[PDB]
Order: sequence, then C-alpha cells, then structure tokens
Amino acid sequence: KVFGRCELAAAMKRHGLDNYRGYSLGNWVCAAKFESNFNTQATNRNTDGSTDYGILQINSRWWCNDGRTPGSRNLCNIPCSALLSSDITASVNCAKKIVSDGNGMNAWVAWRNRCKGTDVQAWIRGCRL
Ligand code: NA
Ligand SMILES: [Rh+]
Repeated sequence: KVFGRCELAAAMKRHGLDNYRGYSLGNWVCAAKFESNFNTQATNRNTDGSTDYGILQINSRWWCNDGRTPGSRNLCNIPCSALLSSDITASVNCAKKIVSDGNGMNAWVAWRNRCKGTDVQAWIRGCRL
C-alpha cells in the first residue's frame, strides 16, 4: 500500500507515534517519506546481507526474521513480511521498540540525514488530525 502523506500521519497518530519518546508526528512522517516513499512494500538489501522492510525500513539484522539473515536477532518477534502489510500495526509497534533502545530516531539513517534539525511539522501541515 502507498499511503498519502496525511493518511499516513493519521494512521501513525492513531497507533500512538505522535510524541512517542518525544518525537512529534512530523518526524515519523518525514522518516517514512525518505525511507520508503510511504510504501509499505518497500524492501532494500544491505551490504551485510540483512534487508530493510516496510514504511520505516526496519532491518532483519536486529528486529525481524526473514529466514536469510544468519546470526541475526528478531527483537520485535515478527516475520519481516509482517512489516510489508497494508496494516502498519507491526511496523509501528516495532518502531516503538527501536526508538526506545537508546539512539532514538538516529536508528533511521534517512531521519538523521534528511529530517533531524529541519521543520518536520511541515510534513503534517494541512492534514485533518
Ligand atoms: Na533477524
Ligand atoms: Rh490502523
């Protein structure tokens, strides 16, 4: 599923990401835009052989099982395919564990490089929230 900007903002707010660990909704929308272009089906292989999955490009090295990332963890206790669903519940619940683990949203390379220190509230401007 390819979300609209305001559709994804509403879905993320309903699932508890607005101000989660102090990160305003626009931070999450910005991260999703540059990680996945708001596409739940996005996948990208990493040099180490892990893969990033879904609208927030969550990595099989630590967070999910994809059956082909040897010596990896499954800290969100999910198959990586759950992160590709039109339903963002798995991605959101797994993102809450990631952002809670000490590095905050710096875990998302696209957030650090394209969203951090920018006017992220622009990402929810004009949305009915
Ligand atoms: Na894994
Ligand atoms: Rh939902």
